[PDB]
Amino acid sequence: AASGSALIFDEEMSRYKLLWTDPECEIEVPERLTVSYEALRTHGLAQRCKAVPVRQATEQEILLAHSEEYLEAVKQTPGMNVEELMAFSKKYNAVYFHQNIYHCAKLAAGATLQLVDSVMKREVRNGMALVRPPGHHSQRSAANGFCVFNNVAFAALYAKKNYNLNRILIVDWDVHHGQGIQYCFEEDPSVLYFSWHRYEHQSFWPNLPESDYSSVGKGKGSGFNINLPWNKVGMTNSDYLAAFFHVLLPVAYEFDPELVIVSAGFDSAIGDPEGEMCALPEIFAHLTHLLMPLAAGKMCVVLEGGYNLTSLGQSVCQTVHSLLGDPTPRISGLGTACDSALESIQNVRNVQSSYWSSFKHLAQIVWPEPLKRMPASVRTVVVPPPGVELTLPKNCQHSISESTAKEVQRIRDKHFHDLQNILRSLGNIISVLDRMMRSDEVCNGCVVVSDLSVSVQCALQHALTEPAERVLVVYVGDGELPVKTNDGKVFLVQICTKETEDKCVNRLTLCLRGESLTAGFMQALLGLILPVAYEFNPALVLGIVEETARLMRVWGHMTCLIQGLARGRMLTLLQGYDKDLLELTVSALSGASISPLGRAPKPEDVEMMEKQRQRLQERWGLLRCTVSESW
Ligand SMILES: O=C(NO)c1ccc(Cn2cc(CCO)c3ccccc32)cc1
Ligand SMILES: [K+]
Ligand SMILES: [K+]
Ligand SMILES: [Zn+2]
Repeated sequence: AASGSALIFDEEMSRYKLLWTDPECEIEVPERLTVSYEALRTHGLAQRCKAVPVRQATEQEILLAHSEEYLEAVKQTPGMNVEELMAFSKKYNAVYFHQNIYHCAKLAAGATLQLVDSVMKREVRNGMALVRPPGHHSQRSAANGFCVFNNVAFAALYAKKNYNLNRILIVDWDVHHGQGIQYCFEEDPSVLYFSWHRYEHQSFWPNLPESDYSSVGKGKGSGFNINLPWNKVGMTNSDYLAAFFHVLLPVAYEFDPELVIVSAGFDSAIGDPEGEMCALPEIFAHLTHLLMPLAAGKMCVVLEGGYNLTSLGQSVCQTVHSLLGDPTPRISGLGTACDSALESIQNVRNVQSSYWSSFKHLAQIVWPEPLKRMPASVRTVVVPPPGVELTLPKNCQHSISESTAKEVQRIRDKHFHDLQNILRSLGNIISVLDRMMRSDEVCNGCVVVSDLSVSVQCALQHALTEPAERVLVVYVGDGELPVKTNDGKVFLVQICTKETEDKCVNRLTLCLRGESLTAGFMQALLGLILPVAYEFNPALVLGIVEETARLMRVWGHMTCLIQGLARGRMLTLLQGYDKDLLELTVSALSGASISPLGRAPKPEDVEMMEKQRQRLQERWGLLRCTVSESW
């Protein structure tokens, strides 16, 4: 029922700055804040967001995560002169203090709680807080690495206290390790902390052994801390996506968080002087998009680092875009994660195995600019059986031109000599694909259909000439859809009930063994289907479901995540009217929140799945989550 996206920001937080020479802190400037809001303003995004005001955090809230004696000593800094401010800062590592910083720290904190409250009160669906100073390095009795108070720690503690939450997921995709967040929730199994970070075998700041993958939490919270150390600079989109598909997402969907909070720092992005990675801003559209099916979309993005005043704004804009539901940009050039990343991913997956199901089976600069993401006027066209009419969210619509109608005549004579109300299915399929591929008006659609074969063929062939350079086809059924995969412009994902050994590397054919069937599907969706689809980079996704064929629990999740491919251009062909299935498909297509899920897959199922990884990862390297054996 919740709508919109909150943007919490206030120019006051840029009214503190470093007052002495120190090359460690020079990079953390007020302009980081004004650049990112200005970038949100320029692209129409901030205007499209519910502005929620900033508040100060109360002392009672600050004591949730900080010690009175630390709070007392910081409380004294607004009265310090500059010589005194330098001395107080030297008691800490990589942090400076300013007469206004205690003020803005309470604002950065309070802005986060505001965001937590807005999201949790259903007043918005998600949101983002542009704040200074950052939080994730801050610890219970010290400032650290530009942080005074742990803004994201507050949010989770505060949502625990005030909304009685049991399961919070913090995703820290900053390039630095959020050690303050690890410390704070180390023994807490209700807060699941994932952080990737530049490590370089402990030689990169903050130089902590606890920053390594060996740290999994302590006491009753072991398994709820997940460190992914990058041991080389220059990580790429393919590395980041591998991290999500083979570590974070599999754990995150199993955890089923009741709320997701992001330490969104963008020093993890190409051009950042500190992070020195190579991921494009566009990756952050997908980072965000891949987590939105969690917690019914209740996601609180919070700003940490990011220091290239140009790499910064672009990644902010990509995050808010996806928060607002705008189409994700296609990521091209994806492939294998580099070997150092495969090493880290391999190790972290292995030490975590004793605690998670998806892994349990292994224990036996100058860049280009990010285009523009025009939101679609009518996001989702719907085409129910003739006569039947349904209730559609405001961004949906129903059904034919003469030009369209002759082409059906054309196709009839050439390919289907024996021809009713199917030449309506065919007629709409064309106009929806025409509306999708031609105009950026309709974005995706769904069409209920009678004959499978005539309709899928006409759909796929009309798409290949649209032009769609490549079509990803995902079919839930047991037949053999007339989809030739010789040319390599078509990849096919078949989810059937009968084992059917695939021969070649442009089909992926899974046969699951019934209670198991949901948790089996999700591991395969995150482990196999999403990595291949993302490497393939289709221009259009073709969804198909057979009348005959427990895939009412997962279709929403798959319909949501598969829209990260193909600018969100999916066309779903449902055989047979099913009020709940159509309503669910249209809901996911149109952008609604996906309701959460909740039994670990059968061992025969994990076994079949990595048969398919083995058979396919030489071609589709984003499938890999171990270092390659070298002959
Ligand atoms: O963004 C952050 N955390 O989220 C963050 C960023 C940097 C620092 C401390 N530091 C400062 C520099 C100056 C070079 O330009 C430097 C260089 C190498 C390693 C460490 C370095 C703390 C936190
Ligand atoms: K991080
Ligand atoms: K924890
Ligand atoms: Zn950082």
